[PDB]
Amino acid sequence: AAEKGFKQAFWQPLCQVSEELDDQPKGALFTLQAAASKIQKMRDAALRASIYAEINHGTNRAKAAVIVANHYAMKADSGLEALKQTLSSQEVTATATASYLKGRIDEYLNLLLQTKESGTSGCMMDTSGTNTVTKAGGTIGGVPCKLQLSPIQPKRPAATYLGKAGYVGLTRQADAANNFHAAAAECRLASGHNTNGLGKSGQLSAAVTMAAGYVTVANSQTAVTVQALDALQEASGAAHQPWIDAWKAKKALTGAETAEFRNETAGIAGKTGVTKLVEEALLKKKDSEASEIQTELKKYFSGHENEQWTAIEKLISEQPVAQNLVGDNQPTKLGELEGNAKLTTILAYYRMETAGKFE
Ligand SMILES: *[C@@H]1O[C@H](CO)[C@@H](O[C@@H]2O[C@H](CO)[C@@H](O[C@@H]3O[C@H](CO)[C@@H](O)[C@H](O[C@H]4O[C@H](CO)[C@@H](O)[C@H](O)[C@@H]4O)[C@@H]3O)[C@H](O)[C@H]2NC(C)=O)[C@H](O)[C@H]1NC(C)=O
Repeated sequence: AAEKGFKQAFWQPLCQVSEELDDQPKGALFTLQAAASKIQKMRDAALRASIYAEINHGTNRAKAAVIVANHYAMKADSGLEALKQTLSSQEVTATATASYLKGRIDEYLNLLLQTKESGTSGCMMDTSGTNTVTKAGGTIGGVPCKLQLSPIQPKRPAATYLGKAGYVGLTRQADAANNFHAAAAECRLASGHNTNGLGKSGQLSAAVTMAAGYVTVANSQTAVTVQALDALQEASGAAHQPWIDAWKAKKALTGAETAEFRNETAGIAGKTGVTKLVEEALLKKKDSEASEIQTELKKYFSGHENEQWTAIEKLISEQPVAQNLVGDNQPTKLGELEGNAKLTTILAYYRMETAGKFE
């Protein structure tokens, strides 16, 4: 009945959204760390190839490794630029819009939870509208509903309650007086009229919206109405705008999975940086033919397909460095070394050796 406390079918879908929004900061931290990690892996491969070239310098194998080193250093460069230009804003915006909306929802739900007079009369009722619910740890009436922002650990969340189309559980409600409102539980947050609702001497001067514009509390003796939020469209200045902002920011997320962060399986000529380097440093002519690039490449890779690129990478990975450059009993093959700073100083050692050979 109108002007009565809210049954579980009303507030459980809000709990579900709040719990899922709680994971958006975790996903943002995961993605920012994953981007940095992938950049670091690209840089390690660039450094191994560079070290191999110095060790084997002046050979066709070394020139192949220079091409490989250039490729992976450009991947690392481009991932850092994308982290600056795109990923940082995407992940901060998702974190902020999700956390802001969660705060709007949780403040409303916490008010419902506390506004009660007895075990059978209050604003937050169970599924049958018989008993007011209580919070026990991170649950309310048996529903996960912490009403707090959890400690932020990296995690990959699975979009369930907020997806590509909108908030799946926040559907059009045709019969709120019977499906949202209890039969007898009293709740002055259920209307703006003075007899049973928020008005004191008279009715409130207008309808009131709560939960960032989701629910509309009329100032007459009538049931609430809700915005359907499951088939959203991009808009500006809506009463429920924070729902749209979080949905839009979440839909834009790519993770650390755009092309800068992934390896390329194309033929060698099409791999990042390869054609420009062949043209500028080997052919020494701009606007070259494809046949010429492929012909140059066979000199150094014995072919021009991904298989010949992998073969050079295996030679790079198997190359040992000088024993004294690693700790006692530690591995010396480049493929068994990782960490940018560790490989950077090994490259510097071999560049000094290269200088001493020219001396
Ligand atoms: C894009 O692709 C490149 C090329 O594949 C890739 O660089 C490669 O990274 C792997 C590591 O993921 C290196 O593979 C090594 O292979 C040897 C021989 O089988 C293994 O022994 C290695 O494992 C030992 O060493 C690891 C440290 O590196 C330890 O963590 C591990 O426990 C083992 O003790 C390892 O599998 C390979 O050498 C490089 N290749 C080159 C040319 O550097 C790069 O990481 C990819 N980029 C992204 C973002 O994924």
